[PDB]
Amino acid sequence: EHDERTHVPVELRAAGVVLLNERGDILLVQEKGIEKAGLWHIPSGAVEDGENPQDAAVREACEETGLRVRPVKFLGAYLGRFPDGVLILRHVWLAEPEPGQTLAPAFTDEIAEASFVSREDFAQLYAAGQIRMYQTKLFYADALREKGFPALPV
Amino acid sequence: EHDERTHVPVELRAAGVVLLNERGDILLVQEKGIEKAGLWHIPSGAVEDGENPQDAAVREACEETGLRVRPVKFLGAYLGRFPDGVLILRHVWLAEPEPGQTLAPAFTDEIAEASFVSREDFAQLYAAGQIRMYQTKLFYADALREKGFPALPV
Repeated sequence: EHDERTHVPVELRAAGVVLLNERGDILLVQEKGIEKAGLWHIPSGAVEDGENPQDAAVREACEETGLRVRPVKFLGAYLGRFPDGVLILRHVWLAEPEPGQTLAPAFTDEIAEASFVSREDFAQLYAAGQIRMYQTKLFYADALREKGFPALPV
Repeated sequence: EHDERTHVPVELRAAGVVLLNERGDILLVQEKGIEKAGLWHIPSGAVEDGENPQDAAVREACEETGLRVRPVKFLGAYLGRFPDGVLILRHVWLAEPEPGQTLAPAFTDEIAEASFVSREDFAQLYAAGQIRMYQTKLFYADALREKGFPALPV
């Protein structure tokens, strides 16, 4: 790695989880509106400057869904750029919920609700253009493979 | 996250580890030349397209140092750009070696050797400009804090 390269500053970092239950259903969060319903995405939030992204993913998951989760394995990170040029690096971990918990979403001006969705219904949501970031499907597929669950309908 | 942003393709991904032993010494790999000795960096290597970065970090660590390591916690990822415009995302995990192992570096045209360096000597190497990527110091400091070890000399 002695080949020279310049630094590309990333101003924002987000961290979230692909949380699967025992049946392979995925936990998703729904936006509050856009007659159209809000789109769905994984539990995720901003990583404070200097804080560990993995810890942030766990914190954000709890804040949005009310569930305490355990990070199991890092799945990946991808880069986006806002119109003003700001870069955001999104991090995703495969996670599992701690036992004996009840889903209790934090309803805000940004979150309408959160819930577990089956593989089959997720496929319908995706085909219907209801998954905000298509990367959710890519990471869900990764998670299913890791946990040994059946692949998404196809 | 309903705010629109474009995708910024990252062509290359690398994964490595900040591997600390029981004393808080860090495992570093030395380049083969540049009368000047090669610089030092963490065990790290290319993530194959499609393969899990965390698994790659573990694989690369073993390939370069001969040590089987266990990923403990994700520390962070940062972005670089080669002169031709290619982006590379480097991933770093805090790792621990499996018990009862002997350091046996893989000597190649790129690696002269690998070894454990103490906090105090690392500080000297850094001040001397012998650490290829300054991010190594940032992540080493992160690792020391995580493991409850004393901070680097200062």
